Amino acid sequence: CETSPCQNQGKCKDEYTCTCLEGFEGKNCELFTRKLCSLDNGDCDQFCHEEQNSVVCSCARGYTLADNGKACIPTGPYPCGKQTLE
Amino acid sequence: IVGGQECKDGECPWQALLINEENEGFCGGTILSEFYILTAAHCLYQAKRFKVRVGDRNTEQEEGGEAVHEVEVVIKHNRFTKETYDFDIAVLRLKTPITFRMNVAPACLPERDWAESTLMTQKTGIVSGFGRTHEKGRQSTRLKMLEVPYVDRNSCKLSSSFIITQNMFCAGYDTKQEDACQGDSGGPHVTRFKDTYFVTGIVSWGEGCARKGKYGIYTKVTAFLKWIDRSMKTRGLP
Ligand SMILES: Cc1cc2cc(/N=C(/NC(=O)c3cccnc3)N[C@H]3CCCCN(CC(=O)N4CCCC4)C3=O)ccc2o1
Ligand SMILES: [Ca+2]
Ligand code: NA
Repeated sequence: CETSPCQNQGKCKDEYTCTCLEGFEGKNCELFTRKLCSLDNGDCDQFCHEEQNSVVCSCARGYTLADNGKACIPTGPYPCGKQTLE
Repeated sequence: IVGGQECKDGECPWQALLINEENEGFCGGTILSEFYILTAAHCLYQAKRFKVRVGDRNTEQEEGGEAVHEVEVVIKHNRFTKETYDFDIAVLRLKTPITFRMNVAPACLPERDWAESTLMTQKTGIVSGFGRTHEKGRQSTRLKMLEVPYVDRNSCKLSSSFIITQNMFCAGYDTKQEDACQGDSGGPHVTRFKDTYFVTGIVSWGEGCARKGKYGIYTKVTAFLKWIDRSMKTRGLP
């Protein structure tokens, strides 16, 4: 940890370990978790849009937006756009 | 569909088939909900009377779970232009609701801006139907699907003997022998995103089927998402 291998003020242990501040990930906290729609769809399951420079996710017909604000929860066995399993 | 593969059990559950007074399929449609089917406006002029079949994978064999629905209301886009097929879009409201089951489920309608940035930028979408399996051949009695690459708008316009309006897009192959074909008109073009299928086109027209230097032309669903929403928010007779 002598060189401060952990970026963005993450905390270095010890062959070493990074415990990142919120908002950062990667092994060395070098990757932003906040992102816009252009990258990994904003981490949204379905629809992504930007409000106030911030990502907001939403869901299509037959889904509800999960409390985590990203996942889409089906409202029944036949939600839209899924091939039928049974 | 020329080339591609037969849809497997559950694989293309949003497919609908418009059947004429003789009970012959003549156009496809896409299931949007329990009551609404999306199709091409030009199809409406190609049978005097028609009904909508869902859940069919093999047309020469009743097989339970197939169902035929009457049409209560036809909603053609008023700006459908017969000479150019501009605005080639219609919605059908059914007399009685579809009950979703194996092989019968709706495709998702996407939000417009998202669809433009995240579906229309993908490499490919999937087209399906019961149309001819060869330009000079006959309608499939089996539902087929085909992966078709999106073709950029400039290339599309340059390929075409006919105007490509902003309400249309090209998908398919320059010379590979794979395409949609007569009888597929009105059916689904969908684009996958993270395991979910969203409506991105309606099979519209083509110069022959899978001809070298020609692409399939699809109604561009993004241009009509608002129109589809209005047509659907309607919800039954007053
Ligand atoms: C994605 C996709 C590919 C594809 C190919 C299709 N195929 C045909 N035609 C034949 O293949 C054929 C072949 C030989 C003789 N007659 C007909 N469509 C023909 C059917 C006959 C009418 C001509 N016309 C309309 C037409 O041109 N307009 C020019 C601008 C406005 C409309 C077709 O659209 C049909 C649907 C398809 O959707
Ligand atoms: Ca059948
Ligand atoms: Na071609």
